[PDB]
Amino acid sequence: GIPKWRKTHLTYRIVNYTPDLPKDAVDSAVEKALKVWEEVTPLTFSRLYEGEADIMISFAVREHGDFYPFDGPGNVLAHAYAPGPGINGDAHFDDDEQWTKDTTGTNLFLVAAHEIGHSLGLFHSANTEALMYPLYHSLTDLTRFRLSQDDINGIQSLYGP
Ligand SMILES: N#Cc1ccc(-c2ccc(OCCC(=O)NO)cc2)cc1
Ligand SMILES: [Ca+2]
Ligand SMILES: [Ca+2]
Ligand SMILES: [Zn+2]
Ligand SMILES: [Zn+2]
Repeated sequence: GIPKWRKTHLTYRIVNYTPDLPKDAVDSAVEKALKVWEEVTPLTFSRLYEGEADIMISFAVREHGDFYPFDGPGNVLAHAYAPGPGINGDAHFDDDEQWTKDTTGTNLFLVAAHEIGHSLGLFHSANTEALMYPLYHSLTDLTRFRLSQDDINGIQSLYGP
């Protein structure tokens, strides 16, 4: 049990969107990913807009010169930060892509959950069922979407024993 600077309560701000799908696809994705860890660990969060919350989810168009420029439908889908004094819980999404919620391309629901897991304080796992797997695993079977002992131990180290 050792979370972000020992803080149990984290705030998140939506500063990203999707040019292809409705706002429910992006806003609810951030919250579902954010609360997917709430449904697994006793973490407390709040969604606001002030200026900059603990976790800042922003969009990144082709002018993405902070790590990698736009690649289009390329494997590079997004990047996030976590153990930092400023970049604490901050991520970016490739706006120039097909963001879907039904694995029809770039599943932002799955990617966001993976990015939120990162920002919360986790890296990459090894199990194929793990939400933090370092390789694209777009599965049409959304009924099998779950957490596994692999990623579980990771989030457990953050907010658990
Ligand atoms: N169940 C399940 C499950 C579902 C999806 C993934 C999945 C998809 C794309 C990814 O792309 C973003 C690149 C990255 O690693 N960023 O930090 C990484 C992970 C894994 C497991
Ligand atoms: Ca891409
Ligand atoms: Ca931040
Ligand atoms: Zn970036
Ligand atoms: Zn990752």
